[PDB]
Amino acid sequence: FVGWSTDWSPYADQSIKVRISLKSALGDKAYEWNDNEMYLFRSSVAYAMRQYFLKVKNQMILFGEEDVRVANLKPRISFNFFVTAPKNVSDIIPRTEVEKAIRMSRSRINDAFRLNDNSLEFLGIQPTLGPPNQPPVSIWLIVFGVVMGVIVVGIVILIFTGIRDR
Amino acid sequence: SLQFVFACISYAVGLGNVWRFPYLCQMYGGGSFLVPYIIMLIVEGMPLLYLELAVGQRMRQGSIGAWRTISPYLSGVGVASVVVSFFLSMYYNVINAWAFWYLFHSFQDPLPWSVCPLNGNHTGYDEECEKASSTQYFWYRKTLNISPSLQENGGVQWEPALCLLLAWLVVYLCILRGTESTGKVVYFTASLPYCVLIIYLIRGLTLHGATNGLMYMFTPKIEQLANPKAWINAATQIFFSLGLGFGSLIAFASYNEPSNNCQKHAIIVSLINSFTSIFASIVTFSIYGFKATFNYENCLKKVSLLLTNTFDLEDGFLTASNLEQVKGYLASAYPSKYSEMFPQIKNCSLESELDTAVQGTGLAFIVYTEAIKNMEVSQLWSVLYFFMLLMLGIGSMLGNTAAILTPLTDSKIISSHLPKEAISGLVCLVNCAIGMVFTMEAGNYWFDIFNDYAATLSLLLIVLVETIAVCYVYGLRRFESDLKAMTGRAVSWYWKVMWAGVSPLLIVSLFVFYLSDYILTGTLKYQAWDASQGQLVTKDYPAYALAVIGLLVASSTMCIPLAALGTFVQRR
Ligand SMILES: *[C@@H]1O[C@H](CO)[C@@H](O[C@@H]2O[C@H](CO)[C@@H](O[C@@H]3O[C@H](CO)[C@@H](O)[C@H](O)[C@@H]3O)[C@H](O)[C@H]2NC(C)=O)[C@H](O)[C@H]1NC(C)=O
Ligand SMILES: *[C@@H]1O[C@H](CO)[C@@H](O)[C@H](O)[C@H]1NC(C)=O
Ligand SMILES: *[C@@H]1O[C@H](CO)[C@@H](O)[C@H](O)[C@H]1NC(C)=O
Ligand SMILES: *[C@H]1O[C@H](CO)[C@@H](O)[C@H](O)[C@H]1NC(C)=O
Repeated sequence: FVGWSTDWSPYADQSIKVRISLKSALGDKAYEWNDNEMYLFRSSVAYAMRQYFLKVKNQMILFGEEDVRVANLKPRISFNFFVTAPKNVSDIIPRTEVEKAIRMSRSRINDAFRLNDNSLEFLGIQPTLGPPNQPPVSIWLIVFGVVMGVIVVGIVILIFTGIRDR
Repeated sequence: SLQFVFACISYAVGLGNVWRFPYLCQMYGGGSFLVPYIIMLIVEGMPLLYLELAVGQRMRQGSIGAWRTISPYLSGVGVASVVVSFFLSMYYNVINAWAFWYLFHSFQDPLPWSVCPLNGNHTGYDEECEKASSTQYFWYRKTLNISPSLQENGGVQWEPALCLLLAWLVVYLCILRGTESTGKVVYFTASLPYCVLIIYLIRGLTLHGATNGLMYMFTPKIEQLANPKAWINAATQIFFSLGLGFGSLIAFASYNEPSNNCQKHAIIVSLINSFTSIFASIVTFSIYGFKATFNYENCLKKVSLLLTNTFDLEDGFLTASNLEQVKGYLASAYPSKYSEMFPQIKNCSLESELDTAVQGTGLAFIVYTEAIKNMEVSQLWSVLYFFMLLMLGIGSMLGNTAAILTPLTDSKIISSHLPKEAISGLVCLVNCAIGMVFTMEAGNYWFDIFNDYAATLSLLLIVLVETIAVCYVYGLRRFESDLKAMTGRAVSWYWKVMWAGVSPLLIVSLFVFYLSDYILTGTLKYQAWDASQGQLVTKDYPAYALAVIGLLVASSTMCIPLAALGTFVQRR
């Protein structure tokens, strides 16, 4: 194929895309997304990577804020980030491990920016709302049974009284 | 005293004008249906109601007895007055069952219509519960389990069947127990619905974007105002709400004193019924406008989110008030990207939503459940409203069943063969067996059919026969003289003109218009649920359903002429 495309990049395969909607989640009193917020986000990602590598693989890897490389920043606050080795640029953590790390500690990142799973979308990490607990058997069935029983008792006693009277 | 006023309110206020009227109003555009109803009230409601009350008071007999005394070869019309009522008892109590259902699922903190079920991954929501509202999904799937088409119908659903059986047992218990204590019950069972409606009106008026529904319901769109179907539905609805044709009014009037005032009673009953229907429509359409506004805002928010995601704009840059301008700017910037998703963009407006937000036979249930889910203590208001609706339905069914059983009670041959109490049980069992059809997967379609035609033509024909017999057979002058002798203050010329040549002519003209419209269109279709689109789609009626509806109408219409022919043969 003669030519080239201006979209492919060597780090595009291992990149995770983050889209942030501060205004929708917070309405007013919404902070601006300057470079300090980006630094805080990179630090949170590095902390999550440290937690995953410590509590799952039992390996002490000293990640840093400079190991979370960010590209394609947009006014939407939508970018692509990927995590490299602590001092080995040629080594990029596979996207599966990064996704598992984010799933493990997404709550901390969500609370760091006061966002809830809808204004902080990782585009590949789908949160779980939680199973809905059910009543023991059925409240409606118990109420229906009680009502039917009392109605039947009333019908029977009224019929018996009417028969006895006549 | 106030006891008479409360009794009149109880007789005027029923489940009919509270439940059926909002659904008809929403179906026929709102105002374009509201205007004829007021027009059909001062023309057909008060005059015919006063005529029926006067006939019942003067004849001092039951419906069958009165229409036999008026004319022998006409007596069979009284039999028709039962048959139509029987058809009502075929399906009306089913509504009560639904109330029971919505009552029974009202003792849970996670109300079933409040939160959509999970898809299975515990990560999202059901496609049907996402495209449609939670209340709509609960009504059409977890309550009715309706089939997409009438052709495919499943077995008898057990839970609705049990609810219907419980409703019939409650009706039978009320029949056996309550015979004269209603005077005390009038002190409480006549004012509670008004309080509930006041509370729900307050809640609706406290909701954002509720005035849109009120504007829609009061807007008389002339484009759909000329539809004869709206006039026919308004006429049959007011006749059903006032109880005309059923013969219960005649039976009640036969039990009053000869000097009891009837014109004031009829006018008060008609006006109270109309006012209650208007108030219920106001509240229901306020909540409906709230739903339409919510859906419109949700659609705009989804469109804006899609555009922001696919064009990478700021979170607050794109708003509803400046949507089309940004769309034009995007089209002018790079039309390739805009056209790559142009079919995905959806055009949603308030008018389209208000036309098709919520519709069907269960409009009241869905609308009031939506109102309940946005309350503070949802369970309390839900229980109160559902208990009020159940009480109204129980009262209406008690009236209908008493009207049905009165000719059977008066039957000396039947009374001498079986106990009087066992007749009520047999009638309840037969009605439950017949109405178990509505508990199937496609039972909602049959319920709609029997709510659209089992009382549309029958009531009109019965009223026409009654008014013709009163005006021309017995003689208007003789009837006026009898009424003047009974109570004095003979009927004013307005009532005489209405009974002579206004109401019958209007009924005949409306029937002719409806028949001509049906013949010309020839496309009588029914709404059917579509889970794929999460909406309602019009589908042509099948041959068997049309035949069943025709038979149901024809039996009631021909009950009187067949007996007339039999009487003529007996005389000859
Ligand atoms: C930084 O990370 C990269 C991985 O992304 C490391 O490269 C890996 O280095 C090891 C050690 O040489 C390679 O193993 C060797 O591979 C050759 C290939 O022929 C094989 O003949 C040897 O027997 C041995 O198995 C490994 O293949 C290589 N992986 C990649 C993807 O290049 C690199 O060493 C890291 N740098 C530091 C300083 O740790
Ligand atoms: C749920 O999981 C199944 C697993 O096969 C998947 O096919 C489906 O897309 C998932 N649901 C959603 C909404 O992604
Ligand atoms: C919306 O309006 C445009 C404007 O012509 C039209 O092309 C399109 O079919 C309409 N419907 C949708 C769903 O986009
Ligand atoms: C959803 O489920 C996953 C695993 O099934 C769990 O880690 C996560 O905490 C759940 N989310 C809740 C319960 O909010």
